[PDB]
Amino acid sequence: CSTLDRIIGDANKVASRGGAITAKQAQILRDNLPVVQRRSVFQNQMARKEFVRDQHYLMSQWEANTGRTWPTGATPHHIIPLESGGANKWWNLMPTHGQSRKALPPGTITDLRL
Amino acid sequence: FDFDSLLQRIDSSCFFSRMGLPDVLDSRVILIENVEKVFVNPTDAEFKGYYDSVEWLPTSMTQEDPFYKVKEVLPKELTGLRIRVNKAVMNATKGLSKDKFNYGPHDFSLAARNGICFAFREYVSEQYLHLGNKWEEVVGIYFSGHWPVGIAKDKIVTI
Repeated sequence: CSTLDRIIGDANKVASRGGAITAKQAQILRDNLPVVQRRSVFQNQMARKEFVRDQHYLMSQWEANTGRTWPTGATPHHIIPLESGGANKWWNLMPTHGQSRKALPPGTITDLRL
Repeated sequence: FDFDSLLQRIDSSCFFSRMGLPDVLDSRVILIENVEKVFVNPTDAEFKGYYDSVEWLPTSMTQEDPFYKVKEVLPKELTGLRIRVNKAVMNATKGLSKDKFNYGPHDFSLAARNGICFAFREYVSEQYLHLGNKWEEVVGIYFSGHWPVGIAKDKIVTI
């Protein structure tokens, strides 16, 4: 299993009913976001603001692209976290019910398909 | 402070060329062998107990100066010098080997290139405004061919 496969597997265990990551969504994730770039604190704060600003558009696109209604009262979860370099894109959202090492320095690039 | 002397020093430098060689630096330096042993699989023997205490030096333009929390508007001259030292360090860091910066799925080459440009921009601010010598110490390690990655009390963690 790749890093991406394990993140997708873990995320699906906590997916809202009728909200699972689909085959299509998983392939788009693999294609659009195979390598991620660690964000600074400031870049993470701006990425969160961008999400608050775009999340209604991004939930409509989730509905239109997977052919499903957004599960009732579910919060949108980033599959690849923003802080890790996740995207504010419908294919990086999944609806949800609600150790030792220092974090990598900002600018670190990680290939998820290994 | 001689800015042109700094540009010719940057001009004739060999940045990152001595990464993982066991050279004598300041007694304040903790030398770790490679990116793996700093960032992916650290051990507190190689960190000499200080791992708990370490903060990575800035590796992005959006990060804060750990040494001086200068809120002041910079003189226009200084803005001009910072752009020129940045371009100087960008030209002295073309085509670095990726092998010494890569472990497994992790590529540290952008972090390192951002980090050295950050250190030189802040060094110029430091020397121009007479703020101290914290960045002078970090830049000395760069000039010796190493990568200072981290501050842990009065220690500098380096590859």
